[PDB]
Amino acid sequence: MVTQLKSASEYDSALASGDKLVVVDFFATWCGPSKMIAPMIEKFAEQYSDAAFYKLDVDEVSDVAQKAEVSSMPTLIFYKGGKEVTRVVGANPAAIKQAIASNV
Amino acid sequence: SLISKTIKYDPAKDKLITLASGSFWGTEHMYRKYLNDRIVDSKVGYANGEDFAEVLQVSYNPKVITLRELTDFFFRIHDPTTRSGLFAHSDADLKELAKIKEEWQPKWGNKIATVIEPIKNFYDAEEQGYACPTHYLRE
Repeated sequence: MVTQLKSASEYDSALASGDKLVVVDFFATWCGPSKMIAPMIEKFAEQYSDAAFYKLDVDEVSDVAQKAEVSSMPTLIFYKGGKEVTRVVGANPAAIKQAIASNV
Repeated sequence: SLISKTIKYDPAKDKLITLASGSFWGTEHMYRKYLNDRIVDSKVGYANGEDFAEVLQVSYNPKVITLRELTDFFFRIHDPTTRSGLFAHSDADLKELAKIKEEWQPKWGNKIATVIEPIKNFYDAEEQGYACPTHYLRE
């Protein structure tokens, strides 16, 4: 499962995780590419147990989106220790999978 | 053709403008959410400037809405400093779009990279496209 973040509060207390990798899908419901990356991140969430996967609607929580400087969807951001390690912009599932594997 | 084969369009009453804001998902989402009552028809496709851009083609009645209003909207819905294009269907409209861009320059810190060109081609199923830039109404 991929847990949706609903406010800046939920987002912050999801970064406070420890060594466990935190993956966040910044998405838009109108955006085609963003919409079609969803089932792919669901599968990676199933395959990579040691990583906590989240999704955030950029229209819903614009403050987090702007603060993480997301200007395109999808943007998958990777966090370890409450800090950004890397990101993948655009709907390339193979690229996203690599970033997961390379980070836990 | 420079006109989509599916669009509602009357040459004796209507006009056309072809808009690229970086993703036709965003371009369609924005015009259909705010100006759907004021446009004739709207079709997503790929436009060529006189390499295809993802675009929305807007058919409209000048006595209902002007190009100026449609373009003012365009510069509010996406970030044109950064993929961003306006494709004119007449030479009169080309010079008006350029005028509008000039007027919008100070508000965007004079960094508008929007391309203004005559329309060269338009398709629908011509069968990047990896991501949509952020689309929302700026204030």
